[PDB]
Amino acid sequence: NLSDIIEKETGKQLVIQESILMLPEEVEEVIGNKPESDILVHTAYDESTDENVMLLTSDAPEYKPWALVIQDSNGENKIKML
Amino acid sequence: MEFFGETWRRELAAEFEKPYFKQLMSFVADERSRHTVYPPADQVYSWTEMCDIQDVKVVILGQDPYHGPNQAHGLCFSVQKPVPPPPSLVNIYKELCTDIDGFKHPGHGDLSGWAKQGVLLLNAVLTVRAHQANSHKDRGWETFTDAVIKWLSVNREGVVFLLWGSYAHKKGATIDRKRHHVLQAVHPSPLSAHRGFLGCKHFSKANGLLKLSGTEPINWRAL
Repeated sequence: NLSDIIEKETGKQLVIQESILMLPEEVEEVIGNKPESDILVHTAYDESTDENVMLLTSDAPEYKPWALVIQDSNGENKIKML
Repeated sequence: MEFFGETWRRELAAEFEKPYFKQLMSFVADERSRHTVYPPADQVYSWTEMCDIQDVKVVILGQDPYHGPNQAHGLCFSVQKPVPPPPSLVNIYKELCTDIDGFKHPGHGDLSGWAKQGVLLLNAVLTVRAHQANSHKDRGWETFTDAVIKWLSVNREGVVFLLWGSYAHKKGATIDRKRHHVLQAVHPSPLSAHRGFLGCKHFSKANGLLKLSGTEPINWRAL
């Protein structure tokens, strides 16, 4: 499911390496919007672009996509609400 | 009991006989009967096997086990050689480079060298079904790991807890602040790391705290 969701959004076929649960408040400032509940931060590394690519979803079992973040080497984000 | 280090078993033995733990085991058995579950049965309690319970000096809490093939091996953040360090571990290793002079990316993500020195690398949830993050939540593990964290708060003294991200702050909210040292930061995940995890110096600060007990420091470099 989820790497297909990444592929659709960014054209990159990637492997999620980790999924970290975060509170709404933990994610809010960085994203500039608060999610309704907890978020799983699912992260792949794009080796071609040297980018961290994060698909934020709601918690299991729904994993409803919330947001997608593309981060560079120095940690600057490109954010897209889904 | 199989896969569980004896100094750990001796002290936690009441838990194993309790309904909730027994119902946890057969939930896990059921899961394995039908799906792949990580880590393998023989590595779920790896953290009980790298050191004795008395010898725990530092605790790092994690969430659940990596859910990709061969990643999790029963220590939080760590990956089985030669799997690449996941994104959070990449950032842990970035912090060590600037925090611990002489620290060198070991060229793998296996953290056992820390565990063998008394760094308890404890996930709050201990299994996961393949490819499904958080899929074994609230099946009993939270309750059991709460039992492990309580036991250490009660029975040991001067243990340094390094709590990363809010879920881990939560899980450590009752640690006896008189008997122990708690240090908190935001998660090393790339979403948050440049927002307090990088520059947190938790690894040297831990050793600074250990030195107050006349406790010998962790050699963070031995990986």
